[PDB]
Amino acid sequence: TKFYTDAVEAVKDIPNGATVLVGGFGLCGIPENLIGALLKTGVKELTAVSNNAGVDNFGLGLLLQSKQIKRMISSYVGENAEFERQYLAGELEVELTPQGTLAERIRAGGAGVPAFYTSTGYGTLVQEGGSPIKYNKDGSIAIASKPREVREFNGQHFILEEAIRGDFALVKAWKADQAGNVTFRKSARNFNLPMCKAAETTVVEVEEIVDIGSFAPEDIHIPKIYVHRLVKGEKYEKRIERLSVRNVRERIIKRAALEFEDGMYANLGIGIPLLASNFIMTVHLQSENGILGLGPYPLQNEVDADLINAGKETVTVLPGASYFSSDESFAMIRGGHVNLTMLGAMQVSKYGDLANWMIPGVKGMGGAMDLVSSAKTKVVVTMEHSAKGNAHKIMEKCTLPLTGKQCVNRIITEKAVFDVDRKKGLTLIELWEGLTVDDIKKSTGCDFAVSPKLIPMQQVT
Amino acid sequence: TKFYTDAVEAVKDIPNGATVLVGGFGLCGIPENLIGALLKTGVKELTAVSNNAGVDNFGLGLLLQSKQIKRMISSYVGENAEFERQYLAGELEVELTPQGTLAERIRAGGAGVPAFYTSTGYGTLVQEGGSPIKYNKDGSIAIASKPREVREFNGQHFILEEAIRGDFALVKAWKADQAGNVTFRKSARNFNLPMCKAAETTVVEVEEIVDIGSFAPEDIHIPKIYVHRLVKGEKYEKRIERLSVRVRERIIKRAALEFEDGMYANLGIGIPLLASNFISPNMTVHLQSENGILGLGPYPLQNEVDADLINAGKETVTVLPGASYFSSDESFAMIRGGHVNLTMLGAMQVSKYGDLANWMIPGKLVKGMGGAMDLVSSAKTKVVVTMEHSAKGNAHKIMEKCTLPLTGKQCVNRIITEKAVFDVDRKKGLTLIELWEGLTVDDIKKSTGCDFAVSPKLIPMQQVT
Ligand SMILES: [Cl-]
Repeated sequence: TKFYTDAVEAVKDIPNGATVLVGGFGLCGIPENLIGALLKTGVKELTAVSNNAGVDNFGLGLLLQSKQIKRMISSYVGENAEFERQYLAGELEVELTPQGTLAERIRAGGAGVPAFYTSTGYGTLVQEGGSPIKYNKDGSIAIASKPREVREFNGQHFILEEAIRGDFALVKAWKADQAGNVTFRKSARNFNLPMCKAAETTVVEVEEIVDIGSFAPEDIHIPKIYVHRLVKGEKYEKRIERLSVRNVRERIIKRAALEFEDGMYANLGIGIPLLASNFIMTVHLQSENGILGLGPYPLQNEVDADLINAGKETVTVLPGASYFSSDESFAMIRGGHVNLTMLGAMQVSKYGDLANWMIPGVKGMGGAMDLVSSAKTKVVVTMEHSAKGNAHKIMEKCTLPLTGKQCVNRIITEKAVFDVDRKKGLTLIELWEGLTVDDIKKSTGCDFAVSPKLIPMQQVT
Repeated sequence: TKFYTDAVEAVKDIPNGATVLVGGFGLCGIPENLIGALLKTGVKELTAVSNNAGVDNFGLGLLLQSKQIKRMISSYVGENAEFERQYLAGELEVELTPQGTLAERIRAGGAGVPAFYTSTGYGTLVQEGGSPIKYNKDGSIAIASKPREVREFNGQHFILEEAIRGDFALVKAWKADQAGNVTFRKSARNFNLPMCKAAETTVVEVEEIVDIGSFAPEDIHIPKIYVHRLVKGEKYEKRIERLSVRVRERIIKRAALEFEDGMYANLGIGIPLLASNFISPNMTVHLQSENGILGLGPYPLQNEVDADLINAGKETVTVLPGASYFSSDESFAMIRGGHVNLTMLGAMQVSKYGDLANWMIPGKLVKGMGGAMDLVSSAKTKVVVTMEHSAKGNAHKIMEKCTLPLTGKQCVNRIITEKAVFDVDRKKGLTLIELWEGLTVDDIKKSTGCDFAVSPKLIPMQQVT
């Protein structure tokens, strides 16, 4: 490891057109000093591999403001208006990549694995290709995504994804020792850790340099072999994107709450599912940005920029919580270790296809495709029954882009609960009291079985 | 996590024929109490996925003695004569699996990845098929391995490997908290960590159970989500397989000059490791160990000996300041990714274009390849062979084509013997660059099984000071 005092000296040899991996999830664990140094060098035409686009004026957004980025590879690019303008104008190329795929592709690039198979994205636009990566200024398509190859293993379909490597990685960490060993704080680890292993030249900024021996050797998150250049960051702003401090929907929330079992591991999406946790039993909440054991929103003095949920909100953790990297988080999710994934949806098909990431009128799929990728995890959709004008949301075939094929196991609406089977279809198992089966029939765009043991829809006390 | 007070209760439902992942590297980080519990249940016809099989009379070796294992999936037999015997005799099935492949296939099994590509094993019996899985009584092959698919990426050839999962995993860890989070000590982590993630039911034995809060949340090695059953081990013997307590010299003193300041190196048993003793205090070289250590130091004094800290040769070792520990999947990610600068190792044969044979002699040496196929798998890592020039009877070790099974094709960059140093080009062959003083080129021609170029700048063989 070579130590630098001046962040610019550490990045001055990045050539124009370089591929650069940039750590962070939202504004959590972003290499703000190294980004600042690139603003000074003015290096341009970059391909940035970055999970998100920061915000307009921070993180990766700063490099968009200066027009130093040509292309991005990312999983979710919302909350950045500059990004949107450039992309729509044909000034920016963008490959939206499932978050778990992004993490594993980066890992593969550090591990000597050129390609691997994953369930994530099978049956979606990721597999099919053809999505706009770049527009022209007149609104025509300049560059479209390529398909992914499909192969069956053990009776299930998977797609082939290839390793990502960079010329450089810009990584944020918490502490380094004088040998160059590095550690990460709370949920700021995320993509920083795997990105440390996947570039020709890795540049790490830390908040503090400590004596050799300050770490237990077992608790070094990134060994020095991966840390080519190290700089102590001059300034840390501790910016917080979303400061979070402590009837149709309530009906859904109060039924969704009854899906929780004692000892359960769950991942809860933004909105109704997370609100359902307030009504919970020991239930361990997982966060795809690398947390197990999420707790309630903080009191003001518990607020910490290094600890957010997947919705980018400030959060807390409970006793016996753990933190881990984005590649590890999605290994946990893709391997079916989470018992229950609960999420919102725009549409669900008769056999359990899910559309919940794109409305043709673009932000990216985030971790949604990974979350529904394993048959071992129960996937429960919580949504209002029908859209505007009693337009069907549950129907024969989705009309909106798929998150996953045949992946939903249960649907909870304000009117009904359905069990879903890939081969057998839908079964109505609960019915909001007062409603009839014919009411459900009129608000549902496909047939369903009615359970002999049908009951009024349950509500958490 | 479900907690148990009796190890047998934790494992009573393993059925005959089950596939069981078993933690450990030699005798380091082995689940000795869970192995004891299986001795009591008598479960049989197992397929045991484990790097090694302990020693004859400890670790997984105990389950070979009791004939409870049908097939081993392993990287190296090591110093277990009974393992070696049962395999050669046709009593035991063994899939000799490159150690980094083993580790990655297990990781894949926990991570939702059914298959992936690796260069490890390309151009060898692993890729080609024909690795003996079961022998006949007469030494012919009853069951041969099947070929692995080959695919080219980025101008290099790779092979397809498939995920490994178990019905059960038997894992040794150091501490668990009352929530079921688990940590590992020193180099006892090895395969235990990825095996935790890759079975239908994971059973972890620990030395201590501690309060929730005993761990920093950043420093939990295996989060509780992976730990289905937890027991505190009743007995820990802290056994040590190999107590190492603090012309060949010519090879060692030349090999010592391969070291550069700042270098990361992986040094094989024997000559390469002995060369590290001649590294100047003015130079910084960091030694990596494939069982999950970075920063190996000298052999320990008695009071420094620790059963949780051994090198790849299974010798008790120490570490230097600023060392780190990591799992076997991470260790081989480090190696296959080309992060190590120098791999130095011995060989039985090397071809003129850099093919290496160092793992098998049909009907004689059948212990496995360990991590050697992985260690020579990256074009970013320099590979130096250190070996005696000729074999018994002046039989050639350097030749046009190896006669023994390959560890790797066109992977060696330099050969150091007591007589010569050769640079190796995969297209142009060998160039004699140094010659031991007193020897002539004809001396080399007589003791070498192929032709070679002689450098215009040939110098006498150098020796470290
Ligand atoms: Cl070994």
